[PDB]
Amino acid sequence: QFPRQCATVEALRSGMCCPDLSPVSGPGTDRCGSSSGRGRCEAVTADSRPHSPQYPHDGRDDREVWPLRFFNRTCHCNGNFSGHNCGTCRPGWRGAACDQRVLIVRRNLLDLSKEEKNHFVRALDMAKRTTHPLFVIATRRSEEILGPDGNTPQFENISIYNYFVWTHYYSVKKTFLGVGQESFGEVDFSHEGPAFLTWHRYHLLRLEKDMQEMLQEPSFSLPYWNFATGKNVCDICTDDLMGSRSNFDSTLISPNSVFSQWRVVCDSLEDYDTLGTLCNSTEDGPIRRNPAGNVARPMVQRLPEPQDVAQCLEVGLFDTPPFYSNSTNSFRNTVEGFSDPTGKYDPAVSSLHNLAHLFLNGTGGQVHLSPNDPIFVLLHTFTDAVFDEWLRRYNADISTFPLENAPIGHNRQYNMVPFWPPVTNTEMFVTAPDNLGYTYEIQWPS
Ligand SMILES: *[C@@H]1O[C@H](CO[C@@H]2O[C@@H](C)[C@@H](O)[C@@H](O)[C@@H]2O)[C@@H](O[C@@H]2O[C@H](CO)[C@@H](O)[C@H](O)[C@H]2NC(C)=O)[C@H](O)[C@H]1NC(C)=O
Ligand SMILES: *[C@@H]1O[C@H](CO)[C@@H](O)[C@H](O)[C@H]1NC(C)=O
Ligand SMILES: *[C@@H]1O[C@H](CO)[C@@H](O)[C@H](O)[C@H]1NC(C)=O
Ligand SMILES: *[C@@H]1O[C@H](CO)[C@@H](O)[C@H](O)[C@H]1NC(C)=O
Ligand SMILES: *[C@@H]1O[C@H](CO)[C@@H](O)[C@H](O)[C@H]1NC(C)=O
Ligand SMILES: N[C@@H](Cn1ccc(=O)c(O)c1)C(=O)O
Ligand SMILES: [Zn+2]
Ligand SMILES: [Zn+2]
Ligand SMILES: [Zn+2]
Repeated sequence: QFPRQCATVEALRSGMCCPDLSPVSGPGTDRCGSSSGRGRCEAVTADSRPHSPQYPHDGRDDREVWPLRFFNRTCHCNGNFSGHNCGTCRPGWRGAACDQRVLIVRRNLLDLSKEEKNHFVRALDMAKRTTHPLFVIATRRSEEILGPDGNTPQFENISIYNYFVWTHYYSVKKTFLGVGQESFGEVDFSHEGPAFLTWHRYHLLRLEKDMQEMLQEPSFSLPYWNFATGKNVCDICTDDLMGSRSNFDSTLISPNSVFSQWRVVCDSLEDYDTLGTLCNSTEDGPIRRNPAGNVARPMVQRLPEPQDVAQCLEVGLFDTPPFYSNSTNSFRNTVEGFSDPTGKYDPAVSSLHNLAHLFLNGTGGQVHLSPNDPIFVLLHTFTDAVFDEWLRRYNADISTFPLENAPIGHNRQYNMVPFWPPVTNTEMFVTAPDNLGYTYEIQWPS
């Protein structure tokens, strides 16, 4: 979403989000750090290819051709510099000149020392309560973004972790068609299409980086949850990790865990989809969670089996037509969970990543809310670990990731909504250890 210095009347009217870095001659003198060698303001590269006919409302939705409905000028950073104003480094690099390589290791949450488990839980809690130093979130769509008097940008500060929740919400929300009109819901810029794995990869990378700067710990890494154990239970739902079941309410988190104190954002869909507003930073109810608790649906009362992971890593084409939730023999769709681990599509199956979500029977099972439950982080670093092993094994074969006719948001060169600066799926479609400064300490079934 947008840097606070671009969430201004001047910046939105200009269409330029190219903030200063260290201006020593007055405002606008070091845009993108162009005084040093760090970058320059330039025109936005956005995808103009066609999308699937599934979305019929071209011209109605601020997320189309991201980010041109807000800005047509951005920073492009030189070399291994990065960031909204080219003041930081690309993933895997540090130092004033972005020339010292780092490689952080993402580990199984269960393998961490007692002090590392407690350090991770507290870091997450700190992110829930700490204002994001860079990004603010829109509470209204572009037509109303400048406020009633036209001079009051409709943005709020938001914590580090709630920003992580908000961008996921924004990527899946419905297209508002107007008061009286029913919002359009056959659209999802981060699921049910090829961009699912690259989108969620950046999502994790952005939270990880934000927590490193919040902690001043360059090497801090996000753990993962191996949910492919075939278990009846959630083995990370203990009070030293993520929280156990409350004994006073089967659907709440134990009061002995800090997560029972969390209050969710973005749980007012009926307001957003009838008044055309957006999720803001005001929190509401508690996390609801009830592992295996969906008696109405026995298929989602057990977690994937270890053999589900091995099977899906044998699917060698990243994605297949129609590049949607009903694709067959698509690794993307298999690991996402709409096909079975062998690639066979079945409207009645949920497996792997989808199954782990549904197994929570709660806040984590609803796509517009699920990052509110911090299991989401661990569930998706695991999905990313699977994705990374695929990248290794099939040599990052981006060839079946379609350039056009995907569901909207999912063309290969689409800028992943709503990340800032603009970042394509392509930039994420690389093996992490050589290209993104992280790797997984994990071994696969065989
Ligand atoms: C690049 O953007 C400028 C600024 O326009 C804004 O960009 C988007 C947020 C979009 O929502 C526009 O409505 C915003 O106005 C464009 O310059 C303006 O263009 C509009 C009509 O397009 C015109 O009425 C204004 O007079 C222009 N204002 C200024 C300060 O020039 C510019 O045309 C865009 N260039 C592109 C898209 O190639
Ligand atoms: C954002 O937070 C700043 C402090 O970082 C505070 O001064 C202000 O209330 C907020 N500004 C906007 C535009 O939301
Ligand atoms: C934030 O969202 C809630 C729920 O829709 C809403 O009632 C409230 O008015 C919103 N706040 C702002 C400032 O729009
Ligand atoms: C949880 O499962 C029950 C049935 O056992 C179902 O009625 C309810 O909708 C589910 N809730 C969520 C959030 O999945
Ligand atoms: C997948 O779903 C779309 C939209 O419902 C449909 O047009 C397409 O034919 C489906 N493909 C299948 C079921 O193979
Ligand atoms: N919608 C999916 C389940 N699901 C729920 C929450 C999510 O975040 C997600 O990514 C997927 C399904 O129908 O199986
Ligand atoms: Zn350039
Ligand atoms: Zn998701
Ligand atoms: Zn998910």
